[PDB]
Amino acid sequence: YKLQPLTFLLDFSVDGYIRRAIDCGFNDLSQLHCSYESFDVESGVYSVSSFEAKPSGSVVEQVECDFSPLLSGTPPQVYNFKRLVFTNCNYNLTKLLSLFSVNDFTCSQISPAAIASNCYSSLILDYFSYPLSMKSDLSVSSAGPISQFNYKQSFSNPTCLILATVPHNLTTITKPLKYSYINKCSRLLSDDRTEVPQLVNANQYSPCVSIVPSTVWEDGDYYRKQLSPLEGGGWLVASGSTVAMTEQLQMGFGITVQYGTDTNSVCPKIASQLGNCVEYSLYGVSGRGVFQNCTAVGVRQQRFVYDAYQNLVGYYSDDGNYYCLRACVSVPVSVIYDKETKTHATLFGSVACEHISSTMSQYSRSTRSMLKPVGCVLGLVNSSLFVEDCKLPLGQSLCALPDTPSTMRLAS
Amino acid sequence: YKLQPLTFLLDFSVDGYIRRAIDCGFNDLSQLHCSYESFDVESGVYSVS
Amino acid sequence: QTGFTTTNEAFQKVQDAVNNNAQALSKLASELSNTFGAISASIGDIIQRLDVLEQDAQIDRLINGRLTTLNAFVAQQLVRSESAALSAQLAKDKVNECV
Amino acid sequence: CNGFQKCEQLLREYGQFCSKINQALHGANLRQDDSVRNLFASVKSSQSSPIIPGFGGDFNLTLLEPVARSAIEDLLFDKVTIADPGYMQGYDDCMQQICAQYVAGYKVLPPLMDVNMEAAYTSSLLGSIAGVG
Amino acid sequence: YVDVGPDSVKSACIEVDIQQTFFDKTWPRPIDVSKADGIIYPQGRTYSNI
Repeated sequence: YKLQPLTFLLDFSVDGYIRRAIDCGFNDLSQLHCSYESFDVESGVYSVSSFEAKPSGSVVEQVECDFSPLLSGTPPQVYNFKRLVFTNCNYNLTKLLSLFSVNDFTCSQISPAAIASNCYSSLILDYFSYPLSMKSDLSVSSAGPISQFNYKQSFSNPTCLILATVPHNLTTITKPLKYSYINKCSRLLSDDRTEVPQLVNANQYSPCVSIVPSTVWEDGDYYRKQLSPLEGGGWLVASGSTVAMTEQLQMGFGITVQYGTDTNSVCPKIASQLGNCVEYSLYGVSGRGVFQNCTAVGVRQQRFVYDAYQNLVGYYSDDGNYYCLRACVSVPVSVIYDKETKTHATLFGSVACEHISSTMSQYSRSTRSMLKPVGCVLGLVNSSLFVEDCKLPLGQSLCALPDTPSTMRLAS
Repeated sequence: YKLQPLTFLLDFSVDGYIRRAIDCGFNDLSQLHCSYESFDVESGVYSVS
Repeated sequence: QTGFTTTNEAFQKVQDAVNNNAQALSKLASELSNTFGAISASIGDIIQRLDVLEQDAQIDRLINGRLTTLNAFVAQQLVRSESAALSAQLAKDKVNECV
Repeated sequence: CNGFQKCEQLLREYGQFCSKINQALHGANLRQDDSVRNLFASVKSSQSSPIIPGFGGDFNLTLLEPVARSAIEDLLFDKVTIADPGYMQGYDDCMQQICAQYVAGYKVLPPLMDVNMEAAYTSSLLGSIAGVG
Repeated sequence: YVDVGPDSVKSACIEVDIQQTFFDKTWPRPIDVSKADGIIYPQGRTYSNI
C-alpha cells in the first residue's frame, strides 16, 4: 500500500491501541467527521470546498541582444563601471556562464532558475574589473569600501552578484594594467571645519570616481579638486587603492532584473489566439479567464486593461481581437449528514443543474480522486424520490422551503 | 509647470480618457472628496488640519 | 403609497440597511483577495522568488493575515446576528400588540 | 488560497483556525433561521379572514395581493437595489454579465422562505387585524 | 557616437537683441485639475469607468 502524508483522526479504546481511524481526505462525510472532532456529527447542512473548473487550452503570449560588448575590450574599474541595458531581446544565460568560468554565483530576492525561465521586463548588466580574493568586500549591501565608494547593487530590486574569471583562451577581453578602486571618497565643506563622506548609490555616477584616473597611479593615491562656489565651494578628496593584476583577468558582474516597466518581454497553436476556455497567458501577465468579443470599454493605448482592483483583468491584450475575460467558475457543494436516517444528499449551489458535472468531470477540485437530470432543485441532488409531500416530515431545510425528510426523499 | 508627487482622484470616460481630475492637496474641500474617493459628495462636516 | 424614498425616512433606513450588508460583504472579501502581500499576485513568490524558501515565507504571512481578517469578518457577523435577534423580538412584540 | 500544493502544507497546520471560522458561520445562519421562525410562529395560529378586494366600503387597499407580491411590498423591493444574492440562475447571470463564487470564495445562503410564503404570512396578518380589532 | 553633419562655416554668430521687459505680459493661465490640464495617463494600463 502506497504511503502519503495525511491528517488522520484517531479514536483510541480503553487499551489505548488504535482501533478506529478516519481519513479526512477521502469522502465529504470524513471531512465532516474530522470537523467537530467526533466520529458522528449532528445532522446539518454543511458547505464543502467549491469545485474549480479544470484549466484547458492554455494560451501563452511571449531583438536577440548579444552579450558580446560586455566581454569585448578592457573591462572598466568598479568605480568606472558601465551598465548596459537590454530590452525586448532574446537572451541566453547558459552562453554567458559557459563563456566565463563562474567562481561565485549568487542571486538576491530572486531565483536564478526562475529569472531564466520567466520573461523579464528589463535586463541591465554591469561590467567591472574586480579582484577574485575580496569576494566578501563586494556585496549588494555592505559597509565595505567597494560597496560604499565603488560599485553597489540595489537591495530593493532583485539583483544577482556574480564574480567570474575571464578564460585565457578568450582574447576579446583585454586585461587592465591592475585592478583599481577608490578606498575613500569625501568632500570638504567650504568652512573646512567638517568634511562629509559620500556613499555611492547603486547604478549611480560618482564625481570623485571621474577625477581619479581609470587605473589609479599608486595604492592610497590622493587626488584633490577644488569645488566651485556655485556647488558650495570646499575641496574634493579621493583616495584610490590598487590591487596587483592577477595572471588571469577577473571581472565582477552585477545583474539587475527590472519587471517594473509594464510592457517588455525578455524571453529566453494552443499557446496562440483561439481558446475560449479557462487557461490563458499574455505578454507579461498570466491569468485564468474565459475570453469573448465584448468591444465595450478600453482606450487600447495599453494592451493590458485594469478593473480598478489590485489584480488587473489584463483583457484586450490582442490589438486585433477585443476579448473581455471573466473569473474562473467554482461550484459550491452542500451535504446534509442526516445522521439519524444515515443518508447523505449532495446539492451543488446555483450553476443550474446541467452545468454541474457528475464525479467532478469538468472540475479539478475534489475531496479525493474517488468522489462520494431529474427536475432541478436549488441544485441537482442524488435522491430517488423527487417529491414525497407529507411523508414522515423532518425540518432539514437543506436549501429553502424543501424540508428533505429521509426517515433522500426531499422537497416536502 | 513643475511636477510634484501627489495623489489625484481620476475620472475615466467610456473611451477611458481622463476628462476631469481632483487635487486632494489643493484645499480642504478637495480633501473631503479625496477621503470619500468620490468626485461628488453630500455636504457634511469634514476633518481639517 | 405615492412617496417612499423622500417622504418616508423609514424607507431610506431600509435602503441603507440593505446597502450596508451588501457593501460590507462585497468590499471586505475583495480587498482581502487584492494582493494582501506587499508584492504578490494573491499568492506569494509562486515561481519568481528563491524557489521554495522565499515562496513559503511570503505565502505564510499572506495566509496569516487572511486568517486574522477572516476572524474580524466573523466577529462582525456575530455582532450583526446578535443585534438582529434583539430586533426580531421587538418586531414580534409590535405584531403581538400594536398590529 | 486559490489552491496550490505549497498552500496546502501551510493550511493543514492552520486547519483548526479554518474549522472554527466555519463553525461560527454555521451557528450564525442557524440562529438567523430560529429568529425568522419565532416571528412566523407569532403570525401563525391566528384565524384569517379570506382576502377580499374591498375589505370595507370607501377604503383604498393597495395591500390586496395582485396574484403573492403585494403591491406596496413590490414597490419597496423595486426602489431598492439588491444584486448580491443569486440562486440557481445567479451563477449563470454572472457568466452572462454578485460574483460571490467567481472570485474570493463564499456562498450566500438562501433566505429559506419564498417571497410567496412571506406574502402568505402578510395575507394571514391582514385578515387577522380586522378580527382581533 | 553620432554625426550632426558639417559644422556651420559662418565667421560670426548673428547679433541678438534682448528685451525682457517688452516680452513680459500679464497672461495668467492657472492649471485647472477639473479639465485634467497637464496630467499624464497611467502608463501601466487603461482603467475602468468608475
